[PDB]
Amino acid sequence: DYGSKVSLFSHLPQYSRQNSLTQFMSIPSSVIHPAMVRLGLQYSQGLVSGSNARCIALLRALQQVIQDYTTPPNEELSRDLVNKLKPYMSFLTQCRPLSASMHNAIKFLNKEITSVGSSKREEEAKSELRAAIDRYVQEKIVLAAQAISRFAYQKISNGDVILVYGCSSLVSRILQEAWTEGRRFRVVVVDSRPWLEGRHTLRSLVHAGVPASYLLIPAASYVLPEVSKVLLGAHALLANGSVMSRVGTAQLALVARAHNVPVLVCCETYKFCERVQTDAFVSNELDDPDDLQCKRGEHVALANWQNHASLRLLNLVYDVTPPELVDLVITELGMIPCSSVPVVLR
Amino acid sequence: YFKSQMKEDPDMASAVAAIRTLLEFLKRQGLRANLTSAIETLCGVDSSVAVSSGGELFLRFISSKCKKIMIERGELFLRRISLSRNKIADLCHTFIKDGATILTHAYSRVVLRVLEAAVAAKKRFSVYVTESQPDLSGKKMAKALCHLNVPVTVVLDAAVGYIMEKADLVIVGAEGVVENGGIINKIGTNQMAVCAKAQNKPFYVVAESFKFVRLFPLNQQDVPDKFKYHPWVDYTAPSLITLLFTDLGVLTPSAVSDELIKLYL
Repeated sequence: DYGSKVSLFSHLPQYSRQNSLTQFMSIPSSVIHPAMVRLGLQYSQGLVSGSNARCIALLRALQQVIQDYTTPPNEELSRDLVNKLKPYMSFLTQCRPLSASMHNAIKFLNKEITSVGSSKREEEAKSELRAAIDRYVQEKIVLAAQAISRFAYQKISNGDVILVYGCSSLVSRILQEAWTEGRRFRVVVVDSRPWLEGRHTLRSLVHAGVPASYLLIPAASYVLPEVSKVLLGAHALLANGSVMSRVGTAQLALVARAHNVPVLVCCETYKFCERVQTDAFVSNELDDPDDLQCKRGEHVALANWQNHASLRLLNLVYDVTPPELVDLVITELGMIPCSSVPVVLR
Repeated sequence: YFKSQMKEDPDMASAVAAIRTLLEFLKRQGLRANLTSAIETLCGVDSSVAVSSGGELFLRFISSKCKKIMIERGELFLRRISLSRNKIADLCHTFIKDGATILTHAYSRVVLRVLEAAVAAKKRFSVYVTESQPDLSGKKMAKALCHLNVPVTVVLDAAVGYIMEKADLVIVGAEGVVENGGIINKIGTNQMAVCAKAQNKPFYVVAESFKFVRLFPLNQQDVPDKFKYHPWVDYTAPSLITLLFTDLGVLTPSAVSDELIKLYL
């Protein structure tokens, strides 16, 4: 842990970016696989921060690890591999908390490994595991976005003013595919500090030819009156109908409801978790607190904030939105309500 | 008294006609009894809250060898009531936007004057009017508004919730303003105010000062039965009203009670 945490957020880990976990490790990593080591280093340094990008990188690293995995004698691999992959996941979590996508993916991989019988050969098992990972990715990530792109194309109209927030690999694709089909609309990109990841969507839209706008989230109440729809992306859909997404989503949906604007949500079926949550206090993630430091004017005001023992710096990442503010959810199965997540989980 | 023709010229409201009749009959203490006699007689013809409000206001104003002061005060009050509408319109026409959509329920001279004063300022807007099923006054309002070069549209009384999302603001006239701040208007006003409140749509009301009635209805049944008579009037709570545009200025629903208390009616 680094720095002093908040009283209400003292049950969560607060790591740092400068403090690397590879200091107390061998350059040729013995206990940990080099692939997983570099993956955790990238996660800690922020090289891979996308919800789906993180899962894809994790699965590719796991494929690489399996490619060079030798089953010892005196034991089967169907269990040795599961027992060996656990410390890797623990190290990855120590580097950066895992996401719901990564959790579901490792669960599916463990289930598939357990489904392998000792009756089969090692090479056949490894090849089947690799092919299974490949086709699972292609289905739940690649093919799971083409159906959502043609389902949301119906709800997009000419002259619409769609409002997006943050960065999402699915929202940008939906908009870029709807623009090329014949729709002529304009997008409003909302961003928040300190990540400022909305600029990614802004650039991806400008390069596509869609008229786009950019403004910070505090001014969301000023532009919403002219907004017709609010298309948002999330990281996970809880079993209680709620939605887990970036911290600046719940208040955005609240202001949209206050302005009488229909809110939408687009998520893949593989992000349908089984747990539940009521607020952003029981399970969240506190990133490095020094990200709030900003060069405003002539000097920084939080340059030595740790000298003040009473001052705390909260850097929440995720948040939980109630089902009372979500109208429609878009998936590969079709348009379903916000209170139908358990039905899809069935 | 004489027949209902002091309203031979249509423009003029019923309350102003009743006030003129009362003032002229005053030129014919013990006045009180005679006047109460008169207000009551007057009310048989018109079951309306504005007439009773004006009568009560005149009775309070009366509060008898010194009749010069009373006649002068009545003349000045009548002139002020006549100038009421121009002030109301000039003060309310600023809350309308270019290209905005307006929603009205029934026919009213005050809202019509407001709309004409707004369109006289080089403003363009669309207005939706409810047909007013009880008596087809919404069609009359739309006909009188189509002449002013305004794209008016008539909608059914049951379709007030279907076109609520398209409307940007709601403006209607009130026959009587209750003490708490509510209004007594056509039967199809409470449902419209409720539908507008559920969508954060502003709900403005325009009314004169001679319509401040000293009542306090708790529900749709506490209102006097003589004013309702298929009822012809309903009550709307002040929590559903945004502002009130009266000859005294732009006030909140919680300001009419202050005026009635200062008046000691």
